[PDB]
Amino acid sequence: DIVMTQSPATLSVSPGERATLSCRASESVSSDLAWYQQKPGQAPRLLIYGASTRATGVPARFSGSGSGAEFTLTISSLQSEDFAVYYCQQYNNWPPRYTFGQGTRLEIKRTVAAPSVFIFPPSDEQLKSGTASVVCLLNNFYPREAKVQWKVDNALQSGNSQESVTEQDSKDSTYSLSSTLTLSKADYEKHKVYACEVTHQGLSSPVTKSFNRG
Amino acid sequence: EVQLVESGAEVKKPGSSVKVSCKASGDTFIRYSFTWVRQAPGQGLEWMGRIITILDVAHYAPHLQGRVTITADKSTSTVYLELRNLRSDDTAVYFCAGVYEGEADEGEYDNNGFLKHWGQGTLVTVSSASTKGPSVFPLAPGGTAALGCLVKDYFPEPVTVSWNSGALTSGVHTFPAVLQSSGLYSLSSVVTVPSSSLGTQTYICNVNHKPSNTKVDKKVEPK
Amino acid sequence: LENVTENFNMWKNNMVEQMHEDIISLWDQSLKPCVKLTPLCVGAGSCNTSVITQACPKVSFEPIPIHYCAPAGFAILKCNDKKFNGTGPCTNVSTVQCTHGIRPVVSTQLLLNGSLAEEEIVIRSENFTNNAKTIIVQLNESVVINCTGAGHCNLSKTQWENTLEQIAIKLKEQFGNNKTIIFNPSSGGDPEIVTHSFNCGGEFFYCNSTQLFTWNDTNITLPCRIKQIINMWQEVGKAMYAPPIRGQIRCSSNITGLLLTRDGGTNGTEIFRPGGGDMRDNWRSELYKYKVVKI
Amino acid sequence: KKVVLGKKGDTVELTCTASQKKSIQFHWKNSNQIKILGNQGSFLTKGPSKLNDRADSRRSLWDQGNFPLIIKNLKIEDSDTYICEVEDQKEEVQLLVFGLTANSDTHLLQGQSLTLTLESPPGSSPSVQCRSPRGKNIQGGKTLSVSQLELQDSGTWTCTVLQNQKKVEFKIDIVVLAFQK
Ligand SMILES: *[C@@H]1O[C@H](CO)[C@@H](O[C@@H]2O[C@H](CO)[C@@H](O[C@@H]3O[C@H](CO[C@H]4O[C@H](CO[C@H]5O[C@H](CO)[C@@H](O)[C@H](O)[C@@H]5O)[C@@H](O)[C@H](O[C@H]5O[C@H](CO)[C@@H](O)[C@H](O)[C@@H]5O)[C@@H]4O)[C@@H](O)[C@H](O[C@H]4O[C@H](CO)[C@@H](O)[C@H](O)[C@@H]4O[C@H]4O[C@H](CO)[C@@H](O)[C@H](O)[C@@H]4O[C@H]4O[C@H](CO)[C@@H](O)[C@H](O)[C@@H]4O)[C@@H]3O)[C@H](O)[C@H]2NC(C)=O)[C@H](O)[C@H]1NC(C)=O
Ligand SMILES: *[C@@H]1O[C@H](CO)[C@@H](O[C@@H]2O[C@H](CO)[C@@H](O[C@@H]3O[C@H](CO)[C@@H](O)[C@H](O)[C@@H]3O)[C@H](O)[C@H]2NC(C)=O)[C@H](O)[C@H]1NC(C)=O
Ligand SMILES: *[C@@H]1O[C@H](CO)[C@@H](O[C@@H]2O[C@H](CO)[C@@H](O[C@@H]3O[C@H](CO)[C@@H](O)[C@H](O)[C@@H]3O)[C@H](O)[C@H]2NC(C)=O)[C@H](O)[C@H]1NC(C)=O
Ligand SMILES: *[C@@H]1O[C@H](CO)[C@@H](O[C@@H]2O[C@H](CO)[C@@H](O[C@@H]3O[C@H](CO)[C@@H](O)[C@H](O)[C@@H]3O)[C@H](O)[C@H]2NC(C)=O)[C@H](O)[C@H]1NC(C)=O
Ligand SMILES: *[C@@H]1O[C@H](CO)[C@@H](O[C@@H]2O[C@H](CO)[C@@H](O)[C@H](O)[C@H]2NC(C)=O)[C@H](O)[C@H]1NC(C)=O
Ligand SMILES: *[C@@H]1O[C@H](CO)[C@@H](O[C@@H]2O[C@H](CO)[C@@H](O)[C@H](O)[C@H]2NC(C)=O)[C@H](O)[C@H]1NC(C)=O
Ligand SMILES: *[C@@H]1O[C@H](CO)[C@@H](O[C@@H]2O[C@H](CO)[C@@H](O)[C@H](O)[C@H]2NC(C)=O)[C@H](O)[C@H]1NC(C)=O
Ligand SMILES: *[C@@H]1O[C@H](CO)[C@@H](O[C@@H]2O[C@H](CO)[C@@H](O)[C@H](O)[C@H]2NC(C)=O)[C@H](O)[C@H]1NC(C)=O
Ligand SMILES: *[C@@H]1O[C@H](CO)[C@@H](O)[C@H](O)[C@H]1NC(C)=O
Repeated sequence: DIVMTQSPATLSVSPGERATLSCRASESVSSDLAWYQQKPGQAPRLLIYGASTRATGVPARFSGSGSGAEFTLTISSLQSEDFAVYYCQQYNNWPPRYTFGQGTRLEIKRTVAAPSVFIFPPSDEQLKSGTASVVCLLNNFYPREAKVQWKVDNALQSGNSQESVTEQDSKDSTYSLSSTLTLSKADYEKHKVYACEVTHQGLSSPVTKSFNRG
Repeated sequence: EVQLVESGAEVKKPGSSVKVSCKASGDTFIRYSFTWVRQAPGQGLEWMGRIITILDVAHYAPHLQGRVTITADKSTSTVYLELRNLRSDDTAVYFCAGVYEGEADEGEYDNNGFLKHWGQGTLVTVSSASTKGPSVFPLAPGGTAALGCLVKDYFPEPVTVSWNSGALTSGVHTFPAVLQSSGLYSLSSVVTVPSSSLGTQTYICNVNHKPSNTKVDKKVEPK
Repeated sequence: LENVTENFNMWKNNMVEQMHEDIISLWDQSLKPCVKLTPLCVGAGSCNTSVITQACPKVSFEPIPIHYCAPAGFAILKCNDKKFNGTGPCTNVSTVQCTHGIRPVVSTQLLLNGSLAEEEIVIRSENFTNNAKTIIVQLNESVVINCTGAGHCNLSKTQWENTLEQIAIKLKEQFGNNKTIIFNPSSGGDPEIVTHSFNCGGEFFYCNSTQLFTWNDTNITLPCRIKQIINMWQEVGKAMYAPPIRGQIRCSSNITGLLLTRDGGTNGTEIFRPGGGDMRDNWRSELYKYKVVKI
Repeated sequence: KKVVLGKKGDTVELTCTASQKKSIQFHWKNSNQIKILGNQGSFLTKGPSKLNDRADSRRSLWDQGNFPLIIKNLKIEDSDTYICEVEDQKEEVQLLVFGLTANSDTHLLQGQSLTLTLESPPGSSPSVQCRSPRGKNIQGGKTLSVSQLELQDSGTWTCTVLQNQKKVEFKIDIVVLAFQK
């Protein structure tokens, strides 16, 4: 029952700098440790094994260190392809029971960018089906952390909305967030004004994009 | 060189059983040990179990014990993973992996627990929902205006969205699909074009879903 | 103490079997295989192979001298007669309370950390005219062999040549002078009995015996490999152990004798090959002079 | 006198059984007292027989007190009298390797002659009886020939060879074609 916990959860480091990841265990795993790299839509890639040794095909910038319940994955210089989700593994105990870390997400760090907030009302074709979905779009913002609150007739909405975030852009290194609010046609025509409130670091004050039904 | 090619995606109802295969080639089959690692969407990696090829012995995770069986066919060089009593929480991407243990026929076994090589992955979705096509709805459109399409009520994954049949690339953001409480996936695709381009240049989103075998091209207008 | 003429039989003995079970139990309690593979059959041709997986901790393994004694109601007899062939009557007989020091060395084709014969090299076989019977050789001079990590073993070439020569002489004494002694490697079989196998530092070493066992009437380096997949000498089956520990693994052992097999037959030539694989003979080597009677 | 009749190229097994069920010392040798194969402890041992590479045993049965001698890729010269020595008891068994080969190819024409040749070890006088798919029965000591072939004779021929009251069945596929246009 060895638990592998990685710290921090998300680490934002500017390109060209040094990255440091930590992996702790519930009990001493000795010399057995494995660091993996994984990209979205792709299979994990072996980086380090035994923590003292670098795997074949892995750039020399990746360096593992530590022992027992403590481990550190150090990257000297972050490249464009170096940003990914990293994992740690304990193969130590026998009969084998293996566990993985919760992962450490590496993020490209840039200047703070204000989001472009647009709001899309449900189409007439969708209302013809008897359903309504309002879309809140936050475009090109850093960091990834942002707050989106749906307000219908000044009343706060919760549980009826879902959010999704795209991966960090490869050019300007920004993010994009989409918040869909789904309500029935009967409840949609029961209200007048629909508003989307956005709280972000790049904004001095919360920006609210609203529209009137009909 | 190492080559690992897994089985295609599988869709099963809760209570049923799923069996996936992993083809290994490029080296001796008995000299490698094969581990299966499943990853839930949005979650981290999870160790299912590891099989020793030469001794034909497989070990499993404590929580998966007895409902899962890992086998190896040396003649066809294929590692099989069988899971029974499927649940909605068992939905995940199953990765077939392996590592070189040295020469097993000569008695040298490093008993390595890490994983050097991996497969492409196999999506296994367990739900009571039925495969259906998505319903695409238009998003009507400051120096730059944003417009897009809404992909809703489809199953199972994935869905590929393009703009102008590949002519429109820059400025296109396709959001990762979210799972609705109804059991159907939904996603949005957006693009930011100059506001002066509205009314002249036509924008048509192309949504393709392979499992339900449907292709929907929806035109976006300012109105 | 007392002096009487008593018949000794080394080839049938209870001490051999009991010591066999004791050492089997010793290896059972001490060395734990990571995976054990044993045959299971109901006698209906088809045999299901049972697999038992347990913890395999690496422990320091060294043989220690073990004296054997008879409890109340029993006594052990000892033959002090020089050059005793192992069977038949014995003139000088001493009753011992405890047997001498015997190291439980498990090995094939060679006897390590044993006891040398005093006045000369002595060979013993249950039936010498039987080619299926293993021949136990006991040297009057020990040959030191240094085995190191990563398998190799360096030993004296001249001492080994002279040893093989004297052994050949004794074989000429037993099988007749007209015969020509020629040594050859194993005829083949399981890798344990084909090469020279043994346990050093808790690791299983297999060394090539060809250089040693190839000889004719007219600083040897043996290549060695550590196998983590072996055939259990305790019972029929296979077992897989843990990877060899890091660092220097070295054992210097004294060779007190060998186990040889003779080819069947004509004409005028006798071929001798390395034997072993039965540890009962390995215990029988040190137990040949002992027997158990009841008072 | 225990006699075993094998087939050329096939695999034969000679059974050896002790009085009790245990893993013990046993040695299989030939009639020349040359070592065929056997066991030392829990390990398998082979002798310098010409049968070396082609002979093996079943270790899983050693715990059952059964120590069989299994030989694959049987050859004519492999015929001999083998002895199994276990627990001071010698169990002797005679092995006879036979074969059946057609002098002509399986492809034949109606009316053509079909000649069969039996390969047998020296000192044995086996009796061969062959039967076509037609159901006809023909007998011969060594060579068996059919002068006129029938279209209905195309199929699997079954030829039983009897030696020392034992008999071994053979199956040889013969293809009979015809001449038209
Ligand atoms: C047949 O019988 C013979 C004779 O018994 C058997 O031969 C023996 O085999 C065993 C293994 O089965 C070997 O055990 C190792 O011993 C060495 C040390 O040996 C040196 O010291 C010996 C002891 O002498 C003492 O006590 C007696 C009694 O009181 C006394 O009379 C004597 O005066 C002395 O005080 C010497 O006998 C020996 O000399 C001999 O051997 C030489 C080389 O062959 C030879 O040249 C000489 O002529 C002489 O014959 C020698 O000087 C231990 O070091 C070693 O322990 C290491 O390895 C084991 C695993 O095997 C491991 O568990 C231990 O942890 C340890 O590993 C540490 O040290 C390593 C050193 O390199 C290092 O690499 C490791 O990384 C590790 O170090 C780490 O951990 C430590 C501890 O935490 C830490 O401090 C470090 O910083 C680091 O973190 C073995 O126990 C015998 O050597 C060997 N004896 C002989 C006579 O050769 C033979 O096995 C039998 N045959 C069969 C078939 O079994
Ligand atoms: C090793 O030494 C022992 C003891 O001398 C030998 O055992 C003896 O073997 C001989 C035959 O070789 C036996 O002699 C027999 O005597 C009986 C009369 O009792 C006689 O009828 C027979 O014709 C035969 O001559 C003798 O009994 C036996 N000793 C005992 C009492 O056990 C042994 O042969 C020697 N080993 C070898 C390989 O020479
Ligand atoms: C045949 O058996 C007799 C009877 O045991 C053996 O005689 C014994 O031999 C031992 C060793 O030679 C003697 O031990 C000695 O003890 C003295 C002290 O009295 C000690 O100073 C010496 O260092 C040695 O340890 C023992 O006295 C003697 N016992 C008797 C009752 O005679 C004899 O050795 C055997 N024959 C052969 C060929 O060895
Ligand atoms: C020690 O080993 C020798 C050699 O194996 C044994 O000699 C053999 O003894 C057997 C009988 O036990 C002899 O078998 C005989 O074959 C003849 C036919 O030639 C048959 O008429 C007899 O009924 C008997 O079965 C065999 O010839 C003989 N081998 C040789 C080469 O002489 C001896 O039995 C063993 N001694 C002990 C104590 O068992
Ligand atoms: C072990 O036996 C051998 C063989 O007899 C002995 O070798 C002889 O040793 C003597 C001197 O003690 C020499 O004169 C002979 O030439 C040697 N014989 C041969 C042909 O090698 C040896 O002495 C015995 N070992 C001991 C220590 O006594
Ligand atoms: C182990 O074996 C090696 C290889 O035979 C030995 O290396 C030789 O050592 C001798 C001196 O003992 C030198 O004269 C040779 O030049 C060496 N041979 C080679 C090719 O390097 C080594 O000595 C042995 N180790 C021990 C401790 O005996
Ligand atoms: C053990 O050593 C012997 C002697 O070196 C090896 O036998 C030789 O094998 C090679 C092929 O590898 C042949 O070309 C030689 O003809 C053999 N020599 C003799 C004298 O027969 C044997 O291969 C070695 N065994 C292992 C497992 O390495
Ligand atoms: C190799 O064998 C010799 C001879 O048996 C051993 O020498 C004895 O060593 C012990 C201590 O271990 C001494 O008490 C004895 O006096 C020695 N005997 C004689 C007559 O010299 C030697 O110990 C063995 N070597 C190893 C490494 O076990
Ligand atoms: C084995 O090596 C040790 C250590 O050098 C040495 O004391 C001993 O004499 C060697 N044995 C032989 C026979 O070379």
